[PDB]
Amino acid sequence: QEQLVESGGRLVTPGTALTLTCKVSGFSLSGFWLNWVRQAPGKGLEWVGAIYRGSGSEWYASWAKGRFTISDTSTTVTLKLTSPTTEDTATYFCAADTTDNGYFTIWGPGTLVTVSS
Amino acid sequence: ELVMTQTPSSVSEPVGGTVTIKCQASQSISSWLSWYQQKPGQPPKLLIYDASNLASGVPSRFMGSGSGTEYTLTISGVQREDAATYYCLGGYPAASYRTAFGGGTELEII
Amino acid sequence: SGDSDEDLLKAVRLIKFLYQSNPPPRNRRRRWRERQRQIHSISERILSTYLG
Repeated sequence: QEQLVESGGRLVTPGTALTLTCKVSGFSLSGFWLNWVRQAPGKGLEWVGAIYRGSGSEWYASWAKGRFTISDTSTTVTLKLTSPTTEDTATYFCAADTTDNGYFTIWGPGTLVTVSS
Repeated sequence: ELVMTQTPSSVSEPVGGTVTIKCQASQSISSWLSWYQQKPGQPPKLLIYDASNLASGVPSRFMGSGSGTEYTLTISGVQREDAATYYCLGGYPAASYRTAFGGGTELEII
Repeated sequence: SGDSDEDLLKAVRLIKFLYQSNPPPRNRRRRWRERQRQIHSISERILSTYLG
């Protein structure tokens, strides 16, 4: 049934544009919020942003705006890191809201991004 | 804009004890509050939704409550498997103040 | 000013899209009503965040 798989996690030099993909499968729903959450090693969860899948409605955290672009595809949602820094080193998870009520019911296992000079 | 202040940072409780975890919202979020459990190497798991509703397949020992700006996660009879890190999530993506996670609570079991 | 102005416009456009995803159709009407009540409370709550 409902499944999320993130891919694209690599070791990158700071400023190297990188795209992560969230493969979206088994969702009966058409429109729903597909969220991006990051976790730096040994740190807490941080909300990056979300897109409401039926539309082109993108929403970003104050710190994320300009540095991250969420894009919707037919069977995928991507997160592009426009110009990463060492501070962007994290596991990136995609999380789906299945009700439109704000909470995350389905999560992907995560994809690790390392940013070193 | 929205800040979720989560307290305490760490808690140590023996088996069968009660754990109280608090989240304070910097803005009025109403029932836009959920609780998550995260264990090492795993993605987080939903515990509580709409501030006080128990999620599908979660032990009855996990309780959520909210009064105005203050939200509480209570674990009544703590078990060894409850050793994890806990997070609240407040707000909504399209709200003026966005959505935000609390800083988390690391629970250790004696 | 402009960031908040844009957000509010983006939020209303999103609210309209949600209403447009619930077009009117016994069991189907009960289902339709539940979903409208839900979109209404979400809209009311989203909008309140921009009203103070």
